[PDB]
Amino acid sequence: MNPYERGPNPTDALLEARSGPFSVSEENVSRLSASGFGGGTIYYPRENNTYGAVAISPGYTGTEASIAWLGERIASHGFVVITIDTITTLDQPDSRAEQLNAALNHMINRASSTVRSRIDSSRLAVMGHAMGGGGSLRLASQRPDLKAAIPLTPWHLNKNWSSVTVPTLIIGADLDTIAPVATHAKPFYNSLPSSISKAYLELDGATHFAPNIPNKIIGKYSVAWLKRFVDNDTRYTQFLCPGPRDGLFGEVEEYRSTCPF
Repeated sequence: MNPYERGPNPTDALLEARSGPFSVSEENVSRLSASGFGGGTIYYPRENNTYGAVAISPGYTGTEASIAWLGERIASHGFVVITIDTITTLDQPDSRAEQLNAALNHMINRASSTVRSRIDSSRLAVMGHAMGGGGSLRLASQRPDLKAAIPLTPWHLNKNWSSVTVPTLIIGADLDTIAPVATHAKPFYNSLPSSISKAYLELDGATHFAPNIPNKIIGKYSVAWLKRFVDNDTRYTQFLCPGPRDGLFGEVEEYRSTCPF
């Protein structure tokens, strides 16, 4: 009925697993093949179909290796995902925004036919870690046609994101000393309009480095957000609404959403 649906009916166990049901192959994007970003890796499902497409940016001083596990894991649930390097490791968030955009266009227009034929260019998403998450917010702001945005422990000097109407899941970490949730992630979530689809999930016992370490919470709710908004897959509403519990015996420090979507 929903022809964007891919994979079997979900459970906590399948969403928390290290790998989804799709086997994954990779396309290397060399620095000189890439226009407007530093190259990276495209993870894509071997099974021929069309899928939504995600661009992910690392943070200050980092490269694609620090978010590789995430590109693999998300692709293994039926998405085409690029993990980018930036032009320099020191690029600022609003520069990372522009480079994420360039990576979306690379996947759609300049990659091999193998990749291009597997992308529904109308269903795109953006993610990023730390300054990359800042880049996520800016691009989401600039491209309200994107289907989802997921800033992970995001970092940005601009705290006002009321121009964002893309469905946005911000993931904060309670022990993050580099982008403390009080001065970044929460003000980001709070300034996003109350009228859009958004959610704030704060990890419990997690540093700035948590998105760089295979993490079953991040993987589960990142895929669920993408399934729900890139594929319009309502089989995944159950994980977002009411969402993870932040109370007694809960899995999360804090979860806040505009459920129902």
